[PDB]
Amino acid sequence: GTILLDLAPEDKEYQSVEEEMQSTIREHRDGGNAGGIFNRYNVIRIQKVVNKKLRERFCHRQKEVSEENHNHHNERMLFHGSPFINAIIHKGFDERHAYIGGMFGAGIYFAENSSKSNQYVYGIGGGTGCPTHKDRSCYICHRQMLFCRVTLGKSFLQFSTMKMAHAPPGHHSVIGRPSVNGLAYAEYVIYRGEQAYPEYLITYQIMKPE
Ligand SMILES: Cc1ccc2n1CC(c1ccc(C(C)(C)O)cc1)=NC2=O
Ligand SMILES: [Zn+2]
Repeated sequence: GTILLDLAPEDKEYQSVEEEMQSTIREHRDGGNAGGIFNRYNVIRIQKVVNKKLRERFCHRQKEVSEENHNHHNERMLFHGSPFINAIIHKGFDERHAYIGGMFGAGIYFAENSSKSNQYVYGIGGGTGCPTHKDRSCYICHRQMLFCRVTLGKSFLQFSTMKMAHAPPGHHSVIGRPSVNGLAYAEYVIYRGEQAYPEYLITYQIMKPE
């Protein structure tokens, strides 16, 4: 099944993942309600997720999308937060567990800003926060998020809600782009689980500003 490989803090691969996570934190329009209030994370550990069957399914679909899209699979490294990340690292991404209430319908959603995915680590809108203290801004409990390879192929660009069950005809993903009277941060949506691989598992705490 799945094996987790510990990355060393002195390794450039660990450093690259932490820097993308830290540098993409943003202030969210909800006043921190969903993910808490913070300007930096304390990274506890970063692990590489290794799984032969999951990697084969992801690579097979990536070759298929590349062939359909002028040899451009358009893979992007994106964050994903979910209360079910344990099932994702062992069984892979699955469109059968889509975010039904998402702005683009029943897809699997990713963000280029780590703090946007942090709003979903404890559920939609942050749920009831950490299991132990029921605090969406808990500074004690260790959180987990994924930094994923996501095959986008030909993306359908949108600025506002457009609910759908599957990708638009001729396309492989939907991108919600930021705009003045619209989204603050981008969101990326796929409708097939084999279009994402949970490359890195990050364990962290949000830090209290001071
Ligand atoms: C809209 C958006 C941008 C970035 C993310 N999202 C949603 C989201 C997510 C994950 C899981 C779920 C359930 C259905 C609870 O599994 C719901 C939502 N995770 C994210 O990383
Ligand atoms: Zn807690």
